[PDB]
Parts: sequence; structure tokens; C-alpha cells
Amino acid sequence: AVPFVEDWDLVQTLGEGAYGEVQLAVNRVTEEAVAVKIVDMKRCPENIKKEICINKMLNHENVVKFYGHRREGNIQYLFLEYCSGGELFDRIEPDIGMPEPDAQRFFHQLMAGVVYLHGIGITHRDIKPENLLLDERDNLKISDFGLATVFRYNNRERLLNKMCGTLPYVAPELLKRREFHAEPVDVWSCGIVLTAMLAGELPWDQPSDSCQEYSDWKEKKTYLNPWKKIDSAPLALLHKILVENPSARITIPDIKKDRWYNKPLKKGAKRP
Ligand SMILES: N#Cc1ccc2c(-c3cc4cc(CN5CCC(CN)CC5)ccc4[nH]3)n[nH]c2c1
Repeated sequence: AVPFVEDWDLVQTLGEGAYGEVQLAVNRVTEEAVAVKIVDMKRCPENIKKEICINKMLNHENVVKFYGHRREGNIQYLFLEYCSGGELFDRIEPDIGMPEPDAQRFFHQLMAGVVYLHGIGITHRDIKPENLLLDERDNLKISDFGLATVFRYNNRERLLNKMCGTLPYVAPELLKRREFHAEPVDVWSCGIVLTAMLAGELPWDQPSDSCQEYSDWKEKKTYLNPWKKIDSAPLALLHKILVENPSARITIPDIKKDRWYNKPLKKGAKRP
């Protein structure tokens, strides 16, 4: 009905990437803001097609909302939820981290999103601060499903084998075994994100015996650089998440029962 509702203006560039760029778009009439992921297909047909399919089946408060997409020649346009607060990455002070109560709150929200995804059979495969966005009220939302895939269909689990992710956040089994369960891998990456939030640094370049940092952790030398800055309660949770054997690694239902996870720390928003 309203004559100019379909027109959007490109205000600025939110972030560039290998496949393309994401820009802020504002509705001409309503001034509603949305992020537009512009991926130049000419440079991937297979990748982007799957990303749209996965986005179409997602609906959760801790997952970046999908509004739709447009073909238009050889350029895909993904209309997504605009998260005013930016990336979690920018809330992590180098070598410091952030206040423990804020990290706990962000972690709770991250667990909520991951539980949702896993419940519908999808694994993200690239969880890291750069892909965890914040809205106006600092609510965390999982974004970028370009590397995501379905690991459970018709109630039957499919073991994964493709090398996906970012080295500092990837689980050790991804580098050691041919096949592996999807869920423990996302749990591990959430553990590395927690470490980053509480220490402002990544523990190792990759989870392999060759990395001195990784071997030290296995030998329980928690008096070293990253771990010494954390505090026993959350550190005990990390000891359960960053376990090399994925079969022995803590599951999300048990993380929800962890002492630190349920420790009162935060305070609500001043004057709601
Ligand atoms: N999939 C996906 C997907 C990727 C990114 C985004 C964003 C996004 C990125 C971003 C970056 C900054 C911080 N910047 C903005 C740019 C400015 C320079 N022009 C410097 C400060 C502030 C707000 C903000 N919001 N919202 N939704 C999605 C979905």
C-alpha cells in the first residue's frame, strides 16, 4: 500500500570479508535498520545457497534473524537483523578480558543460542567473538551461517569429516580424527570464547601437542599466562569444556548445571 516502503538506503559498511561485505541499510520510509550481506557469487554458488537454506529455518532470540534474500543477477543479497552493539570481539579488552559478570551473561546467551541450533540439528562450526553480535541492549546473537551444516536429520546423527572453522577455536579432534561428532566441537569453541572473554587472549594457535601452550594446559599448568587471570570457579568449568577427548568433554546440559554457570554475579539493567 505505502508507495516507498520497499526502498532501502546503504548508509555505511559494517564489515568486509573474503566473500563480500555487509552494509547497514535503512528503510526510506520507516527508517528501520537491517544488515545486508552482499556476496559476489561470481568469485560461491554452493556455499551461499546452503547459508540461505539454513537461515530460513532459524528463529531464536540469540540467533541473528533472517528476513529474506534477493537473486538479482550474479549477486546475492541477504537481509539480516542489524545488531547495533557490534561484535563481541570489540568488547574484549586485549590481555584483560571483561568483567566476569558480563562474561557470564554473554556465555548464558551463547549457550541458549547453541542449545537452540543443536536442537534443530544444525552446527555452526565457526563460533568466535567476531561472529557473536550484540544488539541495542547487549543481547548476544550468533551470526554467519556460511560454514554451518545439518548434523541431525530424521533423528539420525551424521558424523562430520570436513575441516571447518578457525584454528584457535577448533577442537583437537578436528585435527586428529577423520570423523567426529558435531556437538562437542561447538562446545569446545564456546570454551575458547569464554577464555577470551575472561583473559583477553587466546590460549594457543591451535589445539595440537606441537603447541607448547596446548601441552601445558594438558599438564595442568594453570599458573601460566591465560589461566592465572581467570578465577577458580570459571576455570573449573573450562577444565571440563577444554578436554581433548570429545566423548569425555562436558555436554551443554551439564554445563547448565556447573557451579560457576549458576553463580549469582550480575545485576539487571538500571531503571528498566
Ligand atoms: N552474517 C552476518 C552479519 C555480519 C555483521 C552484522 C552486523 C553488524 C556489524 C557491525 C559492526 C560495527 C562496528 N563498526 C561499524 C563500521 C565502522 C566503519 N564504517 C566501524 C565500527 C557496529 C555495528 C555492527 N552490526 N549486524 N548484523 C550482521 C549480520
